[PDB]
Amino acid sequence: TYRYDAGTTTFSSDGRILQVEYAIQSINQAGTAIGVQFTNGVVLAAEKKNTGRLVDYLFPEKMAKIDGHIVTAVAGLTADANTLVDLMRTSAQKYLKTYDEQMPVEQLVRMVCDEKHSYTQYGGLRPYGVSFLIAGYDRHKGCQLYLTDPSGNFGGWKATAIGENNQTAQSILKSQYKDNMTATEAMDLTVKVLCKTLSADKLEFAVLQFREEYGPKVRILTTSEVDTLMKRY
Amino acid sequence: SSGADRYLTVFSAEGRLWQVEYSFKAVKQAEVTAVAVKSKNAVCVAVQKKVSDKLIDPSTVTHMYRITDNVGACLVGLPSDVNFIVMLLRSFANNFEYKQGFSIPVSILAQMLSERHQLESQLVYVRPSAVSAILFGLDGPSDSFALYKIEPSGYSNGFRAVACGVKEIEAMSALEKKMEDFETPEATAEFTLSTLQTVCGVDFEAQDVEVSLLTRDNSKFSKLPNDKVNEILHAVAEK
Amino acid sequence: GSGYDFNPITFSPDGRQFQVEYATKAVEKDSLALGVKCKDGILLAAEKNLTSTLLTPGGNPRIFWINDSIACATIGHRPDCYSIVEQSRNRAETFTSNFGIKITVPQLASEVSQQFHLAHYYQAYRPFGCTVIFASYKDDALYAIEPSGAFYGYFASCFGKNSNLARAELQKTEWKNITVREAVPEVARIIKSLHESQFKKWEIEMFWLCEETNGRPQKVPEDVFQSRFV
Amino acid sequence: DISTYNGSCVLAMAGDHCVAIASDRRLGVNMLTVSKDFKRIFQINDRIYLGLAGLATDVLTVREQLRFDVNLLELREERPIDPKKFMNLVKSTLYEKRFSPFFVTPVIAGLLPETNEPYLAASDSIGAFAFPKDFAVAGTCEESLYGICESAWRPNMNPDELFECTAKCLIAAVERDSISGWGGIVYIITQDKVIIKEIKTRMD
Amino acid sequence: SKYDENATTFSPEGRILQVENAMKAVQQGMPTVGLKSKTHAVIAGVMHSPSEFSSHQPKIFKIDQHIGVAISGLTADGRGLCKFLRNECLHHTFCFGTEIRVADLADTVALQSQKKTSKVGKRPYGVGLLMIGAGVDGPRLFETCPSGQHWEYNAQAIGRRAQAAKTYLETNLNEFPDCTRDQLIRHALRALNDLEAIALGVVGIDEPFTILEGPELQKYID
Amino acid sequence: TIAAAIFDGGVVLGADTRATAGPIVAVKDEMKLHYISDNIWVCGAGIAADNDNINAVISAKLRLFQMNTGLQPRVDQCTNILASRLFQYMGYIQAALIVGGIDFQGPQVYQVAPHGSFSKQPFIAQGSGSLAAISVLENRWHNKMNEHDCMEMVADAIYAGITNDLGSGSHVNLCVIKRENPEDKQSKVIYTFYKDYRVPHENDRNFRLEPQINNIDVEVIKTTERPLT
Amino acid sequence: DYTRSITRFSPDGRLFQIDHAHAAVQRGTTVVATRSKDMIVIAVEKTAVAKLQDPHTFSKICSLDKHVMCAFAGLHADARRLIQSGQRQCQSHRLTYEDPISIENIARYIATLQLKNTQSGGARPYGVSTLICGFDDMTSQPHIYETLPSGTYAEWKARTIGRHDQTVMEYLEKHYKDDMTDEEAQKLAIGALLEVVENGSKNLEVAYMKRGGTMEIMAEEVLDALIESTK
Amino acid sequence: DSDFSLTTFSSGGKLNQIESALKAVSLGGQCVGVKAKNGAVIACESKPSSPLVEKVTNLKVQKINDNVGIVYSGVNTDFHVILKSLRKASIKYSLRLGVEMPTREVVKHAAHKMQYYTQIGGVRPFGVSLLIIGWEELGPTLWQVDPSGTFWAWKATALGKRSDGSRTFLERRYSEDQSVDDAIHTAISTLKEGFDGQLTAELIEIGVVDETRKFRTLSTAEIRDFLTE
Ligand SMILES: *C(=O)[C@H]1N[C@](C)(CO)[C@](C)([C@H](Cc2ccccc2)NC(=O)[C@H](Cc2c[nH]c3ccccc23)NC(=O)[C@H](Cc2c[nH]c3ccccc23)NC(=O)CCCCC)O[C@@H]1C
Repeated sequence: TYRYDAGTTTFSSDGRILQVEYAIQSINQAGTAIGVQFTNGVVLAAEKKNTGRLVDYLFPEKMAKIDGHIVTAVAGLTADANTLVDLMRTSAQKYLKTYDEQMPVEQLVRMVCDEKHSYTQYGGLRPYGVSFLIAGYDRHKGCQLYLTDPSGNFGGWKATAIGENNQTAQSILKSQYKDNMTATEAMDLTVKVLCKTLSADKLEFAVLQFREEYGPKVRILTTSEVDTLMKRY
Repeated sequence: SSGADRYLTVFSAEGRLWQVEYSFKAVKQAEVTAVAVKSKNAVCVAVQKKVSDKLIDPSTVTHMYRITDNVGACLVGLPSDVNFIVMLLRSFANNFEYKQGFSIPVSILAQMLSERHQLESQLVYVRPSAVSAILFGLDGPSDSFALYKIEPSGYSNGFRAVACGVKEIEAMSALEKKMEDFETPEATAEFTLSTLQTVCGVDFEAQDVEVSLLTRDNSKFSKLPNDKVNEILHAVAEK
Repeated sequence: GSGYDFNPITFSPDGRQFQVEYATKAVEKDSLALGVKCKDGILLAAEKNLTSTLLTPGGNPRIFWINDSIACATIGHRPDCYSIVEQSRNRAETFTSNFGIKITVPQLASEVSQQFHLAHYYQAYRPFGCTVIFASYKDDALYAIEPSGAFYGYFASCFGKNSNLARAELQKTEWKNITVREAVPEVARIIKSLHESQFKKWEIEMFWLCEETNGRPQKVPEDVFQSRFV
Repeated sequence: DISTYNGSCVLAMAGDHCVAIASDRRLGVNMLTVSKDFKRIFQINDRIYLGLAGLATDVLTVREQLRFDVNLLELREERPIDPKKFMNLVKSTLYEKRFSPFFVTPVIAGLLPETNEPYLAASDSIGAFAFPKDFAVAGTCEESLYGICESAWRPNMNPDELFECTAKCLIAAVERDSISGWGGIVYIITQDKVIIKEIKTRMD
Repeated sequence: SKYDENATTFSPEGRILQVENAMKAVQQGMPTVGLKSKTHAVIAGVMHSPSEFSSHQPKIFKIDQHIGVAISGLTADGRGLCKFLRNECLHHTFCFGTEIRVADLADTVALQSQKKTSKVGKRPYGVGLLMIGAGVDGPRLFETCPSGQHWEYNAQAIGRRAQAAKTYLETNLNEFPDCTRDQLIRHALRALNDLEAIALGVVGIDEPFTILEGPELQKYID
Repeated sequence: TIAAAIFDGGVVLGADTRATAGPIVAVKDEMKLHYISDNIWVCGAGIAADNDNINAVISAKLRLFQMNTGLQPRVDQCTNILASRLFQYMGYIQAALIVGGIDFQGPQVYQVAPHGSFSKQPFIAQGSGSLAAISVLENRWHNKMNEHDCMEMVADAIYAGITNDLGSGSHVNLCVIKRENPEDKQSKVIYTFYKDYRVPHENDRNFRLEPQINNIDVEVIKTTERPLT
Repeated sequence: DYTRSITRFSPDGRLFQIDHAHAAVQRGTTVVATRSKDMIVIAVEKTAVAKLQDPHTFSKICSLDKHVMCAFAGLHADARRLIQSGQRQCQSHRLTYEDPISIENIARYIATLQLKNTQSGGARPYGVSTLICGFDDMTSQPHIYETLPSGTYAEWKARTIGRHDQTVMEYLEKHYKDDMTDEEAQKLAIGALLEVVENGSKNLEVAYMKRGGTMEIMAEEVLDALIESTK
Repeated sequence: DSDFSLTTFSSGGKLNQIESALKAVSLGGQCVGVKAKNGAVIACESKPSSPLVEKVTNLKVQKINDNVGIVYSGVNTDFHVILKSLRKASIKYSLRLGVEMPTREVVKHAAHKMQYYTQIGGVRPFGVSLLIIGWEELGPTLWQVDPSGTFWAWKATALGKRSDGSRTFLERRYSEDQSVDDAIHTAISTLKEGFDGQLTAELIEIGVVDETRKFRTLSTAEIRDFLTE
């Protein structure tokens, strides 16, 4: 009967999928996740959703390694973000299995975004209320950072920010982001943006770095590493 | 805010499944009360038997049901839902005996009914089956009388004594106030029928109540014939 | 029902299934059909208030064959009535396929109440606006399934318009102490007494499953009882 | 036959806190040598190596399905898969195809994460895993390796001695197996480094 | 009104308002009359004329060699029901080698429409049928309704203007049983007042079902 | 060679430890006795992977059953699940199993044939050495034999298979399902696994050329070392 | 599976969901496709990109096949799905028929995807208008089909989609010529987009497919030269 | 049709069915968790509907596998669904990988299932929040999984009735260097603050993952000892 159906995959008078717009709002009310693309790699830095003196910072709530060459930061619902992270990991491994090559970052982004968009356009199910900052490396586009939203729309960003106070982080990145940054410089910029738009415990970091011989490596900074990075700032 | 919470099994702003509680109300619409007492030596379930016409065959107006030869089920609630849960419990027991090779325990049958009520209270397209099920019987592996009560919510719990129906609250109060580790199956049956008679407020005759007294001598489920029920009722009237 | 009467799987705050009892009202609107378990058999009478005089007198059955030994009187939404009749025939056929024997009216009643219950238990279905009285003399069974799926065996079942007065009249007669042949005049008396004068031409479709029919569902011969009335 | 279609010779061996896993380098199409650069031993993780003896097809299919599985497990669990856990993963992968088995036999040579103990796990095509403490053998040279290693293996072989028997005990087997050989490669996984020594076998 | 949204929703008075809406669709169809005799059955229908230059859209259809249906309501629903009827006829001939009975086809149509009303998402057939068939069970006329029920009639009138035709049939109802095929066609034509717009399919215990239009019908227009 | 008999207070399962890759001993210390539950063990003949996986799957099924239902798995329950699973594979899963366990119905030994047939027997021998083992079991098993007598009998049956059957060899593993208190039939069903219960000395490698003569000279084409990271 | 009639007629005879998909297209960025006898030029307005946004490999222009260019206006993910289906279809046409898919055929296929979404229960319409252009053969005239969210497709001498479609289309009509050269078609598209772009060099991108060629993005230097020549 | 999500974003970007399920959790009986240095504890108020209830037949503190245990606050029946799913997932994990599912993997599976029911159509979210305790390489770990499928680790927590006051009480009374004994005492104290009337051993269930890495549900006797110690 669809009496209580919300018509999730239905346009609104303005031509917007209301469920996708509300998912975007949910993201904008979530912890800030900033991505900064430096010379060889990308620094992702997210605000943990679940913090407090009684919370145990054992795992990255928002940072999720997708593959040896791709890491992600989450803004919004960490649950459906985890679902899409599982799908992204499976897609990267399927690409590796098919081609014996690490999935190009844009293809993994396209896959997760096609999942999101399939939820926005078919099935009458709510969209994934998560925005991903997918940092990655591939031989084609070098090191990349992609911002993906619940609509399934993604774009490459040298630097960007999502979540709470994402506009302030974006403005700070515009003011201070420079090309050809070093890993240290980009980490400092991300820490500065996070602090200016918001504590090491609450914050989590992940540096993708491409070395010529070692390849692309994802390193999600632990509590102690993030504490050291914050104290450096 | 849409009104799905009050018509479907989705949570309301208070986090309540309104349809589950309304299925509790539908269970109480059965207009009958069942009192089950499980002693060390026996489990007696007595459910007052109401026939609305003299033209209805009384043998068909039942709330006691054979699920397996061992497991009985006193089902209180909407007669259609009671029939559905009788056949569902029997199918659960049959599937369990086929997969596992032995008769379903009352506990596992109660858990399977709880899972059905959980899928009713979680799947919005499935109604909560308005049946309070008192599953009972002698579990051979433990050689002890299992007595589980599964609510329309699916809230399944083993009970030393339980009640269902309209006077479930009063019957439960009487059970938890006067319960004992009765020494004989006759004592268990007397207590069950006395509790049911007291909470219902009407002196019962064998026709007016179905009694299943599963003992170790007779562990197979069976409604007590009206002569044994009459003897139990006389014993109740004896004191 | 303040919104609790549109979805069949929706309980009223009081636990009522409003769609189910609306189907029951559909049953109540229909002309009365009553089965009586007699000593020689079971007699299913069904009042047929011919809305149009052009209706074929020997047609528009309210009572249907389910088996060589099971008849099904129907009350209420005629589409649902025949849907349940065909589903009961299918249930009996599937029962024979699974078990090789003929289903019994109690067991057929349980299996068909399964479908009745599915109507208001799973979404996307409509409760069956019909009551079905399955009579079998082989089984000595007269089981009526109500739209809810509540099925009960009866000594004398009756559903439809004036079904309460019909039940009261059926109480006055010990059907199991009389044969179907001598129960036919009594059942016809009851139906005629409770018949509404709004219809001048009407019939009493009377089937019986008796020793005379060897338990077979047989429409009562017109010689035994003239169903036509004007 | 399809099991001998690609002649294979994989030989894991236990030393003193060090494992070896050696393989013939031949890719042969039955009696034809296609390549001498075929990789049958794959690093699963820093302390797990998988020598896949059998159909080069199934060697790559199972290596890449196991890489898929291990990469997913290490992403989800954020820790390297243990040699025992990878053995169970290989067993599951091979028995998932129980009715259409891979024509590959695995030989897992690893070091246990804590004690650095050698871990050998040889299985048949469908994951029936042995856990020899001395040596695991696989491939068309299976019986040859069994005999040579049964006589040759000694406890507590240091990485040098462990490599020496892996190489000798593999050379003897491949040089009796017509369809396997054409060079060998021995991965010596010790507690701190992996030494990949390409050994000269007969090229006939 | 609020209960008039689905064919699955009963109203508080135990009615399926969407079924009644499909019924009203049928009632707004062109006049269709059916008559039954001891040996022949006839369905005469005033074929709809959407325009003066449009040939009247056929409504008297040929289903089985001895069964014909006059569809009144949604023509596309009637055509889908006729495809279903052809499937049932084909399967009956396959199984038993004999022509299915119009009573059995009416039962299948009733079941199909009842299914269309017993499940959400599917809609009652806006079309109502007058199926006449002369088989082993004799000549039989059935009015199949969108609700999923059929009525066996000696005679019937459906669609617009149906009241006058129904009254005329009632007047001569007791005549029809013994009336000759030509007499039955004439009764159908009289009961069904619009000539070219009127088709008339006649079947008999012996003769197959055949449709007469205009000139073929002139011998009986009288 | 696998076997399992019932003694007074429990079941003694036993198995050789040889697994054959055709005519060659693939494994000399293979584990064929597999824990299904604390009260049920299954020894297995047939395809090694088939036995391993069927035993693991039924052990997982009964572990789930005991976790959810809280009930001790029954030997007849384990046997029924194994028989149904082996039957749905029409004998393709070549696992000739002996399920030995204890439940409320006492100690039970069942055999489950690969095709899904099953049977409760006081003593069973299955595998290529099943006939040599079953001779010992036939001539030694009696009602209400004690734990040690049944241990020795089942070990001697496995050893008969080891000695006489080429498909059987190496050691005799035993498992003894009993109750922690023989007097109490409601006492906890325990199992004691005797790994290498018999290690036939005459089956040990008697000789070994310790200074292994070797004239194969290893020539290293390439050596590359990497950190173990 | 979900099969709600998302797209349904309104009492006035309009499919309001198609109208909302058109609104989504309008909120999309402007594309202009122009044709010269031996060239097809698609000029798309780049969305306002900050200094922090990578301007490469995110153009609305795409190649459905070596002979089929595509550009879109509207929801980027809807258009991504349409482009994926269109490329799969071009390869499928090559598989079924040795011939490359005709521009009419591929435009029909994409418009039929949009039509199916307007007809499929539980499927939202594609909020995407697609300018699908190319050459059927070497001797075939260049084609520029425009497929709308409604699933209708029509060939155009020159067309625009997205925001400012009115203004860009008016410019095209005022400045179109029957036999424009490659340079003239490039200038037409570039000026038509220049009228409604804050910046010429930055906000504007161009991709041209010459006869017997594949999709070809304009060089920034050549694009700037054409922009300055137009102005 | 069924497969339309009844959990959908509202105008404010909030899944209102998620908040409704969290409310159901907040009326679902106080459950506490406390991470010790050498273990973790999940206690919970288990006040039966009646004294006639048999406690062991429906326990809120449950074992998912040998190393992971779980308690819940919320709807008992869909907690049992989640628990069956988690035990099945850990059994599948053991079958595939030969070890019990890691604590974090059990938590991620519970979170995935809850998120699934938050996104698929025809279903409501699970009305339970789970406190899952288990060990990991770095130490004991308490985890909370919400009806939304969002999981996160905790040092101490309360989920059910009066869980805000209980969480404040844990903030005040929880310390990092607590032992398993002290964690159990802290959990009992938190339950006492969140419970009115006499808080006895029969009214609470305690599960503990201790130095042994294994989850065990403390019996009523152990709980009595802790109350009286
Ligand atoms: C006494 O009678 C004993 N006999 C032997 C043969 C045991 O050694 C059996 C029957 C035994 C059962 C068993 C159970 C659990 C673990 C191990 C062994 N059977 C085997 O060991 C089998 C024999 C076999 C092979 N094919 C069939 C078909 C029907 C019946 C029996 C068999 N051996 C195997 O399964 C091989 C094991 C193997 C081979 N290479 C290996 C390397 C490393 C580890 C294990 C290896 N596998 C195969 O032959 C491949 C089968 C592929 C099928 C698609 O036990 C009783 C007690």
